[PDB]
Amino acid sequence: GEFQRKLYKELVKNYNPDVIPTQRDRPVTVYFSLSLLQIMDVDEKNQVVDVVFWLQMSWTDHYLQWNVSEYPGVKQVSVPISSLWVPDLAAYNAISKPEVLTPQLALVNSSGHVQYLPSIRQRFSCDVSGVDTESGATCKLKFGSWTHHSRELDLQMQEADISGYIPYSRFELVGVTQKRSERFYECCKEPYPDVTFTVTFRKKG
Amino acid sequence: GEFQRKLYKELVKNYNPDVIPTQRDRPVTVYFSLSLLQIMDVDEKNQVVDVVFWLQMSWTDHYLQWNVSEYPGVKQVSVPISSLWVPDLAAYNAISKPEVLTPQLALVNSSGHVQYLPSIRQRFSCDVSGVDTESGATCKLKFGSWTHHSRELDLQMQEADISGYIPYSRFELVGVTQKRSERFYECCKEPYPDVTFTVTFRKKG
Amino acid sequence: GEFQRKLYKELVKNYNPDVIPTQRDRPVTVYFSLSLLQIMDVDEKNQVVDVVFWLQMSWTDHYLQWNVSEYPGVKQVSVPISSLWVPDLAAYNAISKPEVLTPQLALVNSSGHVQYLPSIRQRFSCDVSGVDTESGATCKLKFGSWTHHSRELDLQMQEADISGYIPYSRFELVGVTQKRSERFYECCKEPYPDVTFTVTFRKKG
Amino acid sequence: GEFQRKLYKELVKNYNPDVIPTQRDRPVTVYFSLSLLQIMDVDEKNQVVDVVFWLQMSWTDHYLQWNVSEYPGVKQVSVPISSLWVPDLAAYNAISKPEVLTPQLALVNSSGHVQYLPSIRQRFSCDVSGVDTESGATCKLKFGSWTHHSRELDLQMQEADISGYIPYSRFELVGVTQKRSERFYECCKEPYPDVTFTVTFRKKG
Amino acid sequence: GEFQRKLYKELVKNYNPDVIPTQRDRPVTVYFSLSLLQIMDVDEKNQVVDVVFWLQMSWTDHYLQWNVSEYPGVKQVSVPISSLWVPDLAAYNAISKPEVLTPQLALVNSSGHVQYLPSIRQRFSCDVSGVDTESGATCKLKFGSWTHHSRELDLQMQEADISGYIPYSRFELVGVTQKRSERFYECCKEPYPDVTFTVTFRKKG
Ligand SMILES: *[C@@H]1O[C@H](CO)[C@@H](O[C@@H]2O[C@H](CO)[C@@H](O[C@H]3O[C@H](CO)[C@@H](O)[C@H](O[C@@H]4O[C@H](CO)[C@@H](O)[C@H](O)[C@@H]4O)[C@@H]3O)[C@H](O)[C@H]2NC(C)=O)[C@H](O)[C@H]1NC(C)=O
Ligand SMILES: *[C@@H]1O[C@H](CO)[C@@H](O[C@@H]2O[C@H](CO)[C@@H](O)[C@H](O)[C@H]2NC(C)=O)[C@H](O)[C@H]1NC(C)=O
Ligand SMILES: *[C@@H]1O[C@H](CO)[C@@H](O[C@@H]2O[C@H](CO)[C@@H](O)[C@H](O)[C@H]2NC(C)=O)[C@H](O)[C@H]1NC(C)=O
Ligand SMILES: *[C@@H]1O[C@H](CO)[C@@H](O[C@@H]2O[C@H](CO)[C@@H](O)[C@H](O)[C@H]2NC(C)=O)[C@H](O)[C@H]1NC(C)=O
Ligand SMILES: *[C@@H]1O[C@H](CO)[C@@H](O[C@H]2O[C@H](CO)[C@@H](O)[C@H](O)[C@H]2NC(C)=O)[C@H](O)[C@H]1NC(C)=O
Ligand SMILES: CN1[C@@H](CC(=O)c2ccccc2)CCC[C@H]1C[C@H](O)c1ccccc1
Ligand SMILES: CN1[C@@H](CC(=O)c2ccccc2)CCC[C@H]1C[C@H](O)c1ccccc1
Ligand SMILES: CN1[C@@H](CC(=O)c2ccccc2)CCC[C@H]1C[C@H](O)c1ccccc1
Ligand SMILES: CN1[C@@H](CC(=O)c2ccccc2)CCC[C@H]1C[C@H](O)c1ccccc1
Ligand SMILES: CN1[C@@H](CC(=O)c2ccccc2)CCC[C@H]1C[C@H](O)c1ccccc1
Ligand SMILES: Cc1cccc(NC(=O)N2CCCC2)c1
Repeated sequence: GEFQRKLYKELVKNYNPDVIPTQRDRPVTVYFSLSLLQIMDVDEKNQVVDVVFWLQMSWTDHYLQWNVSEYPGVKQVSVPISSLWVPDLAAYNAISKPEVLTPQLALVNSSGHVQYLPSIRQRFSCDVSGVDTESGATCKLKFGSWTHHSRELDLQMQEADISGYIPYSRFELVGVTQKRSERFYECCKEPYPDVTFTVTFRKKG
Repeated sequence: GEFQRKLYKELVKNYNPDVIPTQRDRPVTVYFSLSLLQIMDVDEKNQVVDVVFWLQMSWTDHYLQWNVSEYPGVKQVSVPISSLWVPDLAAYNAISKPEVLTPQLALVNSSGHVQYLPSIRQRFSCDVSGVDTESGATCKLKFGSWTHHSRELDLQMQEADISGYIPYSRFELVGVTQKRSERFYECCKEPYPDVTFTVTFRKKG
Repeated sequence: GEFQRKLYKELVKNYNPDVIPTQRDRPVTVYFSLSLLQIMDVDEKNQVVDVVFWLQMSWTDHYLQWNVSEYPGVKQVSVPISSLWVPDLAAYNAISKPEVLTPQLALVNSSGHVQYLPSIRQRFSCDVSGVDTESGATCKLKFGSWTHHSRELDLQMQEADISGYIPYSRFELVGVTQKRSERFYECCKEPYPDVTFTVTFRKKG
Repeated sequence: GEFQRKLYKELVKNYNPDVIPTQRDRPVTVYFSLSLLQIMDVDEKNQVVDVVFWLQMSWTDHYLQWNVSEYPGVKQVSVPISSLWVPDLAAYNAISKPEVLTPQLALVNSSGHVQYLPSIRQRFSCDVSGVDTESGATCKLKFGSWTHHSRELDLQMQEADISGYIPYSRFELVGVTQKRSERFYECCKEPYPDVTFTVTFRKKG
Repeated sequence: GEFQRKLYKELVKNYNPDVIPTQRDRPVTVYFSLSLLQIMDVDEKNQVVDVVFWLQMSWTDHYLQWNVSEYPGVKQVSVPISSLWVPDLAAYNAISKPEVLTPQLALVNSSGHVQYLPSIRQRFSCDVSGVDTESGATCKLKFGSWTHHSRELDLQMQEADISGYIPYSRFELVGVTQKRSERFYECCKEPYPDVTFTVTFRKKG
């Protein structure tokens, strides 16, 4: 009943959504996956692919946990993302702002596990010259934290999902591979991880 | 009137718009209706339909009720939605953010029944290839709660309504059907209800 | 000025811009009129009219009144509309959000009379098929409150004027009318008024 | 700096950016000019001209004054326009919202003099029929206060400039004149001044 | 973590994001670099270039420093830019607002050194008529403080890296240069410094 009201109150107490919830030396592990829903368009002149996808981002926030016996019935809560820390993931080769298609809410259970599952439309730089060939065009969707390094934010992949690709598109989805990389940059002391989704596709016919 | 001014004070006191107003072992029943108003356009290359529709959502928020004898004359109030909990219904196959055309206000009576009735323009993914044939094209417009499952938010369909369809469109509205599904996901033990409106349309002539 | 600064400080006390300023039984009377400045475009395929127009809206807000001899020289003040109650008028057949072209300020005098005079661009659903005939096409621009009925918000017209219509347009005005009606809807026990501006126009040539 | 910081806390005190800083029998004088940077497009069908320009606006706000002696080093401060009163200048014949291209900051010196110099892109209603003729097309960009009459806000022209018109435009800028006018209305005892910029241009050929 | 949360509380105190962090007579030195990623389009009719680029900006804010011994583990934090001072760099000849592609977060180390690295899409006025020639077209990208002169904000370049220019563009990069300038405007006594990036490029094939 009102326990949920009571819980939101305590959870917001002394919480800062700008601050990554690392706990003494241990990085926040962030599990990450992309599912391709639709390739909306290609621009062969300007080298751009327009896509709709669903992101899966999940991690543990130790500040957002609670004893279930103090709030009977409350096993999970639905929370607007502006009120909690969320990973600052960025598409490295995007040429447009992401358009979030779904309500900006995350699910949080009693042990502090968070799930933010946004569906998103965004345009990306890509060489789409081969879209008209048997081998198709290959586009890399590269994602990573904009400002958090490996030892703060440990980005890891879950298995991706093409089962949600719409069948009636004018683009045939040949394949989708994903890989986690990590590199030191000529800029910073700590290394940064990234996850890249490579999608190959062609125009039917 | 003073009584409204006083009533607004009390309704915001101890009120959290992020908390679904469930009440002990009972979900919030959300009644849901869609009236198709106009099919704005069809993108036959990218498989997209652009529609304008009127949504009708209503539910009882038990934290928003008041004794009429205490606030005499005040039988209902008009409140901005940003100050109210609202169902987090997502348009599952939307490829654009919804453009809300009407004022973002809801009606609330003294037993906490809320009505929110936005008019919306939105683009959806759809196989429109059959639009210039007699059988026409069929688009599904699928909605459901993004983060609340069946035991928290009970989505209930109301009557199919095509009376608002403008008569001078270049698209003949053949039929609109609806179905309420309660589907499980490979993730959660609890199902998530969704309401699907199926509209069949074809180019006049 | 000092007196204007002192007046704001008084007027803002307890002011709630979400609460309609009715006074026991008495509705708030709202005067409304529209002047067409320009027909920007007609979309013959999708049945849409793009127009620029000037609304005149005025009403009395009784919490916004003051003794002029307590604030000598202060006869009217300029107030951002975000700070005051404004009628929740909607364009019933708009297919886009209204784009406001002018500063969002209302004039308020010492007897509580408020004037808000925005210039607005907005697109409407309209059968424009006969735009190239001598009879021309007719568009109805219908306006009314979205959540207030007759006994709370009494919409009235002030008379029209077409003298602001730009004369170098490619469209010629053939007829203009604006009437106030009062109709019932399936929802409510109470009637809701509206003002409708009916413009007939055609391509010159 | 340390004193700049302290000057802000003082200036914010009792300051109301909604109240025009008039005195008894002393309008706020607003100096105003326009520099045309480029004519982006002309729309001969819909009668629209698209322009990028630089406005200069300066006025004195006696509530922003300070003693340099009390704040040594601080001759001027850089302030967000949202923090202070600014003239509600409207473009009378604009068919679009002004796109502000520059940081929304004003310069304020110790005597209270505020300078605001935004770069703007905006579209205006205009008869561009003559754009291909030798006579050229003539457009009038008319600006004035939306809600303040002469006795509150005294609009004045400053000597304009076209040294900043880009020389590789496809449009040849022929001539630009300016004039301050003061006109009455049937509504108001007091007149409302405006500054109008007349520009004559033609396609280069 | 808990140290970091404590750290945020402290930096936020008395901190005014509107006040440039000058220290007695010392300007804030701001290092500035542009990395061209993609030329998206050219408009040979409207003389416009559309570009995606990566800006590197860095400066020290002495109000943002702490002792790592007081806050063990915390070497650097990531902070929303809206919550701290940032240079008011303007794109002088831009004809559109900047679309910021990346999270609006800056990095700050314990000595108060701030790094802000937004990726940005923006359109610029430019004579692109050389694009189809051996010499190609030359476009200038002129940036500088809008409201701070040389003695307040000291704009310095860093090397303009073009290792990020995508290879599959239809435009070939011929050369990029960078120059600092100081200009005196008929207004003030101090100079305003601008950094200009000059890019030469031509259509491939
Ligand atoms: C605020 O708005 C809400 C939503 O419209 C109002 O809610 C409705 O109240 C109805 C009347 O109280 C209520 O009706 C029924 O409850 C049962 C149906 O599930 C049914 O048993 C009742 O029948 C009653 O039985 C007799 C015998 O026939 C009837 O003749 C009497 O009318 C009895 O009331 C009612 O039909 C309905 O369920 C409810 N709707 C929702 C969605 O909750 C609410 O009253 C408004 N508040 C106020 C104070 O006006
Ligand atoms: C809260 O959510 C987490 C994350 O889903 C739940 O954890 C998983 O449970 C499965 C099934 O036993 C385990 O195999 C995994 O090891 C868990 N994942 C992680 C990341 O820890 C967890 O069960 C939930 N906690 C509560 C209190 O119910
Ligand atoms: C603040 O700025 C105003 C505007 O520039 C200054 O007023 C000018 O002063 C100069 C001489 O210093 C005169 O020649 C101009 O006629 C003035 N202009 C206007 C519009 O009045 C003013 O001096 C500045 N204040 C301080 C403290 O220097
Ligand atoms: C905070 O960041 C700045 C910027 O990287 C660091 O400053 C530099 O130190 C290196 C060598 O130690 C020099 O090559 C740079 O020229 C320095 N930048 C200058 C001159 O400001 C600074 O050391 C960092 N602080 C901490 C605590 O690590
Ligand atoms: C404030 O403005 C209102 C409207 O102009 C003034 O109005 C009322 O009186 C006028 C004639 O005396 C009428 O022309 C108005 O239509 C009428 N309006 C209403 C709704 O009552 C009013 O006098 C002004 N108040 C003061 C003190 O000047
Ligand atoms: C942002 N950058 C690292 C930070 C950094 O380089 C940097 C840090 C500090 C100073 C100078 C540069 C952090 C991890 C992401 C990486 C991204 C890549 O650079 C990049 C830049 C522009 C477009 C696409 C990709
Ligand atoms: C978001 N998802 C359910 C939650 C969930 O799946 C989920 C929860 C937790 C972990 C992993 C997945 C809640 C109800 C909606 C459903 C939506 C569907 O996925 C989906 C995603 C993208 C496009 C179309 C459909
Ligand atoms: C919004 N509606 C009335 C309110 C109401 O219906 C309503 C009220 C309470 C409960 C359920 C519905 C108020 C007056 C306007 C009317 C609008 C028209 O239907 C309409 C709907 C959709 C597009 C165009 C026009
Ligand atoms: C806003 N109006 C004056 C006020 C006023 O008229 C008015 C005031 C009160 C009642 C009725 C009308 C103030 C000075 C500007 C002027 C603008 C012009 O109307 C106008 C309207 C629409 C498009 C272009 C121009
Ligand atoms: C704004 N201006 C300087 C100040 C100033 O000129 C000025 C100040 C006060 C009064 C009159 C003029 C400050 C530094 C930037 C410079 C910009 C340039 O004008 C400009 C304006 C519009 C487009 C391109 C360039
Ligand atoms: C003198 C003056 C200038 C500008 C505004 C006002 N009043 C207000 O902004 N209010 C907000 C709510 C009621 C009053 C006064």
